[PDB]
Amino acid sequence: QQELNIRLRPSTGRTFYVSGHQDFAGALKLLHRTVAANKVKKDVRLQRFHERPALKRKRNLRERWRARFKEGFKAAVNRTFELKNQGW
Amino acid sequence: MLYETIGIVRPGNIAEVKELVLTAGKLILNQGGVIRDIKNWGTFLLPRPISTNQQRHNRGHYFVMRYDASIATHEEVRRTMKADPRVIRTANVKLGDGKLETLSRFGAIPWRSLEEA
Amino acid sequence: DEPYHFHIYSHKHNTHITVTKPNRDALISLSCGNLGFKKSNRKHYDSAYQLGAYVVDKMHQMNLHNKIKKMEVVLRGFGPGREAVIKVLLGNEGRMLRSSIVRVSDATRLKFGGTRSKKPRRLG
Amino acid sequence: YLLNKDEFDSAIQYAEHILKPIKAEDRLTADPEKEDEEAREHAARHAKAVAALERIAKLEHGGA
Amino acid sequence: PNKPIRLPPLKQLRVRQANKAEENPCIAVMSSVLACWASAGYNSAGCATVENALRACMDAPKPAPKPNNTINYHLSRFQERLTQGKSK
Amino acid sequence: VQELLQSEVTSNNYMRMMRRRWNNGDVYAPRDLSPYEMKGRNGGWVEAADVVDELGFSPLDNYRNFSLISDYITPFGRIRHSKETGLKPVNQRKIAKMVRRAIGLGIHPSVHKHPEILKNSNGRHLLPLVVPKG
Amino acid sequence: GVSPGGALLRTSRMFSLPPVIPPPPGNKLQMISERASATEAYPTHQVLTTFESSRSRGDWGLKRPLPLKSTTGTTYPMVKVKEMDSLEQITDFTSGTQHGLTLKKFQALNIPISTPSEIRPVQRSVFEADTDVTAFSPDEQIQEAEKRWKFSGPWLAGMTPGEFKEYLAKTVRPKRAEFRKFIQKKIAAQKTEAANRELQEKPESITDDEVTEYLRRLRNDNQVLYDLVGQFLDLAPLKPPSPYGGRGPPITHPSAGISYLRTAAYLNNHPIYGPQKSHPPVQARVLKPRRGNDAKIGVAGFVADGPLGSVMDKFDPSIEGGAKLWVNVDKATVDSTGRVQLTVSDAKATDVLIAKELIGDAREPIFGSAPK
Amino acid sequence: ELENKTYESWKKWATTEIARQESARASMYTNVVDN
Amino acid sequence: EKEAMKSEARRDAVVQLYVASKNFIVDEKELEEHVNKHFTEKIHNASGRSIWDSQKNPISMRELRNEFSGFNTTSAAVKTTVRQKNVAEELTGGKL
RNA sequence: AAUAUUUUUGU
RNA sequence: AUUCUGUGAUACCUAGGGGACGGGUAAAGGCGAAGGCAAUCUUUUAUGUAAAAACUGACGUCGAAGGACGAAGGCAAAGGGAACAAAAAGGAUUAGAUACCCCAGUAGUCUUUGCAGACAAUUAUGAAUGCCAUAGGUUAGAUUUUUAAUUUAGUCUAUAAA
Ligand SMILES: [K+]
Ligand SMILES: [K+]
Ligand SMILES: [K+]
Ligand SMILES: [K+]
Ligand SMILES: [K+]
Ligand SMILES: [Mg+2]
Ligand SMILES: [Mg+2]
Ligand SMILES: [Mg+2]
Ligand SMILES: [Mg+2]
Ligand SMILES: [Mg+2]
Ligand SMILES: [Mg+2]
Ligand SMILES: [Mg+2]
Ligand SMILES: [Mg+2]
Ligand SMILES: [Mg+2]
Ligand SMILES: [Mg+2]
Ligand SMILES: [Mg+2]
Ligand SMILES: [Mg+2]
Ligand SMILES: [Mg+2]
Ligand SMILES: [Mg+2]
Ligand SMILES: [Mg+2]
Ligand SMILES: [Mg+2]
Ligand SMILES: [Mg+2]
Ligand SMILES: [Mg+2]
Repeated sequence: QQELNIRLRPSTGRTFYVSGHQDFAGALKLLHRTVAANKVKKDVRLQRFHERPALKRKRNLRERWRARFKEGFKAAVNRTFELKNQGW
Repeated sequence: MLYETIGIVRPGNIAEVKELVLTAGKLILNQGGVIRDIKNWGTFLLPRPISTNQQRHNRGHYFVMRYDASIATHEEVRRTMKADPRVIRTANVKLGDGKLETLSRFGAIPWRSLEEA
Repeated sequence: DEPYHFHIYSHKHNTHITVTKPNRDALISLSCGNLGFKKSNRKHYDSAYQLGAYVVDKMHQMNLHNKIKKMEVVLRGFGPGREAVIKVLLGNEGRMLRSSIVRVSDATRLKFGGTRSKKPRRLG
Repeated sequence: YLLNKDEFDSAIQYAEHILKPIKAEDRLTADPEKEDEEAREHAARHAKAVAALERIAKLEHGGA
Repeated sequence: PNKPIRLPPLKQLRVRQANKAEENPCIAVMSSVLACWASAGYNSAGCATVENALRACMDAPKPAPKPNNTINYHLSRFQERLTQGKSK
Repeated sequence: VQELLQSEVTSNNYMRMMRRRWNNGDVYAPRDLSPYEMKGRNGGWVEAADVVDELGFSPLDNYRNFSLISDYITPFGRIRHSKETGLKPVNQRKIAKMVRRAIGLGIHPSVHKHPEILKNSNGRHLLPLVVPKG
Repeated sequence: GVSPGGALLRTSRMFSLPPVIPPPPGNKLQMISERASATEAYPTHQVLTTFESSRSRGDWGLKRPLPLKSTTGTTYPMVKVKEMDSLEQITDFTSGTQHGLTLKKFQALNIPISTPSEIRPVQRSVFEADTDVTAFSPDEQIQEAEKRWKFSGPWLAGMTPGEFKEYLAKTVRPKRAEFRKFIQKKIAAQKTEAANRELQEKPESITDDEVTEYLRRLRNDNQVLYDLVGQFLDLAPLKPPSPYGGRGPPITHPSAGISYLRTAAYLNNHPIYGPQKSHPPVQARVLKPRRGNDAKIGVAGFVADGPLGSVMDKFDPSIEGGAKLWVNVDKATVDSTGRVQLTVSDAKATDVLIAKELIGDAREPIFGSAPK
Repeated sequence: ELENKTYESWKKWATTEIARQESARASMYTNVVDN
Repeated sequence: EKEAMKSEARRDAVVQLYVASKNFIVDEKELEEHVNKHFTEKIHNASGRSIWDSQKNPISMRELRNEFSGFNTTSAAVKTTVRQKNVAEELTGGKL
């Protein structure tokens, strides 16, 4: 600011303020949702030990297929009920 | 080639901004360049406090300069800026893809609009 | 006027609670071991709950529930104490200091690349 | 930019011919204070454009 | 963003747990009792209203099991049509 | 005045359950008022088309814009996935690179939005300050 | 030359199905919902019917017979076929009453569609030989372009910056040669004017000097130039120096084929009371109360703004079935995007009570019992 | 008339969920001690 | 003819770059005149010493989409003039 | 969700 | 447990340095002869792909040998040395434990100039040409009645004839 400068640090981006329609408990739920949407807890675990480029690559291929298979499965489950609703 | 330099200097003196913009400006024209525009941005916070030459800075005086000079001039322009202890940091970039059709639509540095390319 | 801070650092094996002033100077810097836990019980959820209650209790003895008008709760790490201490501040133990909270931030340290980490372990 | 002295000069001669200040429709209605002024203003502006375009199209200012 | 993939040929298109797993409600009341003792105390009066709720929970009769979900049957009808086929 | 105030709260509560903004010309049927339609099972407010193609701009040439970069990075400073931006792989690679150029050039933060943008957002007077400590 | 088998298919009924027209235009730079879609502004698929004798069997003239569960029981048999045979080997269909009955409701209001009016009400019909015309000739000048409604060129102010670039480069740039010829035809006519006028008391005009020079004379007057470019590309006029081009031309017919009535200047003769003053009211729902700076109401399936004035002030959960108020539809028009906007105007009191007399809802009947 | 029967069913769903959310708001904070 | 269409498109780019040569700077005389005019201690409404005061913020995505979704309101009149010109400049090539 | 005591042999 | 700490540690800050690393984006994605290549700016370098036109006119494919390139580790010389870590060394586990685990830790990893030429250097499938029926995704383009369908060159699943 004019006299005191803002503390620009990684925690500055991970900050949620208390307002009239957002109490303390409401700021925690907003934080947890944002801390999990950015996969912070996942980064701490992966950065605990080193994963060579080949293991980090093959690990993504395994997790990327399970994500595509799970997505295409929910689409077939909801497509089944969309057809079951038409009487098919 | 169409270049663009975003220089950040100390917020203390406004005269220091003129001498820097003029030194690099005359340098471009003497070599044979064509300055397209020079926007004077004010003094606002930096991405983070960075210390240069045993001096902690929290906000520098920004300024953009879009010129069309040769490679030798560009390197010489951004090399003198770096050596100058009055600049906090610089951001040089090559504008456009190199084609004439796109290089002819670069004018004033926009702030409330985009560079439609 | 920067608010007071209530840093809560917690990892797999211990938890630290530091209460600083606007200038970031520690006032109450305690850990689980300060209560009597020895080498294994500093990780338990219960120990982190007693530490939070002990720290908050010490804040009342120092008359900080009337001296602090604005406070910030900073969280670093995902250990068991991340939820234990929060529930203390979100219960009856921390009802006096709850009204003065204005911010809630996270200060977990991550590296974009950074220094090489230890090799994986083979426990099996 | 895949140009040459011929194409360059043609564009200049064309650009200046389509931007020349159109004179008044009639002579009695013409105003020498404005017509002669635009002639000098446009002429000076043309010299600047030519001097600026010649530097942009200079092949010595290109890359490998 | 890409759309859901067409699942490969599977042996059977089904969901492991068709009907949701019901959580014992009294386990949640016990957690509240253990919370009072942690903060208030064991031989206190603040846990009175909470301890009584724990006794009333274990006394009440458990609900009846819900009718099983027929999702897996409809998934088996549209498997060969939704996926690439059946494999065995 | 008590009944008047309590009625307002209960009224606004129901207004929150009508997850639909009726517009002029929108055709509605008796089914468009049932819970299934109002429940809003859709959990995604995704974009329609590639904004970089509708606005016809080159991201790489607009690295100066500090608001354009803060719009394509999460509050944590992480580039947004194509699911959120809803861009094509080519345009996503252009915006992803424009963010790295600006951050790499040192003109934009890498872990949060630009400070000057944090001054205009909520919590203006509650931003973390730096005490001189001396 | 077509075989007899190929000649019957051409005239068959299933081959007459119209292609699925694009959905009603929406904001390109906006967010929408993917896993859920509500009713559209106007229909995009053809609504089908079948004989009551064929409905008991599921035969709708499609690839396969439809199921009887979701197809029988309703009064009006309507269905929309999104795909006659999908990758699941099933006719992807859905009930079409969402738009089939909405047309019957609107047509029950007995109101025509009139051209939009800027704010002396002048309700002019849409189907008229002067305005409703799509064919034209190169002789009609700008003064007649205000009548047309179907233009070949796009609305510049509506197109996005990217859609405008594609137009300039791939539709406008490769037309200079043909446009220069367009000027020559005009210059050829100008030279004939003086010749004709002088004879009472054409030249080929192929010369690049006149064309190139003719354009240099219009640089000072850019207005007359735009009128010439628009005529070559068939653009919708934007600047007044008029045809309600503020929001742009319509993406369809001004009526959208929903109501073909031309005038509302009639008086329904009531049996007992006689010719009434205004048209019978219509009950309307109350959606999105003010406490949004405007209230929405559902009039015959459509959503329109409430009358310029309770039920509109605050929400009332106690009111069973929701707040419903009687109202009169004053004017109806189709905007550029294709929406059907209604100018719902508050209704009178006597009309409502009169409309209920034939229903049995009026508390005190107006006939006989009414002493004054 | 059909909209009434559907609007009523929505009202039942709204009041049920609204009341349900109140429990979530009160369950966030802890008051089991009954101070 | 195909080689003429390319040269023609190459010419238009030079005429465009010719019209934008009014704001360029070719000699030191225009340089010092430009610096002394824009670089002053009281140029950004001073109060405030930042471009974030006169022009509060740079155009964002929210604002951009609002120009084509929110409003569509009088910016069309200022935009149409700039668009109609671009259409005429393309066909006629006059670069008005 | 990121948890991990030990446990050999068989003409 | 060895170990760190009252010579004030951990925790929370301030101000100066110092090295190597590369978060998100990120995908069945892409690029090169392979090996292999993922922060960023400027400079620099050879192929390849799409669309049309124009040009040369069989100038093509494979290719022993020679030569060039060739991962990590390693040798040689001079730098650098935060982190990780063969070796050496200690603490535990265990019937025993060089081991797996732990406290610390040198070469080495990085830079520059050479040597070295072995790899599950893999698609366990040499390179190349002609040819054989479909479908569902996906990558970079092209065309269009750019809504959505054709189409060129790749890549990946599931099939027909075989
Ligand atoms: K110290
Ligand atoms: K390739
Ligand atoms: K170590
Ligand atoms: K060698
Ligand atoms: K394919
Ligand atoms: Mg301690
Ligand atoms: Mg180790
Ligand atoms: Mg073991
Ligand atoms: Mg044996
Ligand atoms: Mg460094
Ligand atoms: Mg490889
Ligand atoms: Mg990465
Ligand atoms: Mg060969
Ligand atoms: Mg060989
Ligand atoms: Mg080596
Ligand atoms: Mg080496
Ligand atoms: Mg050595
Ligand atoms: Mg040992
Ligand atoms: Mg190396
Ligand atoms: Mg290898
Ligand atoms: Mg070979
Ligand atoms: Mg691939
Ligand atoms: Mg296969």
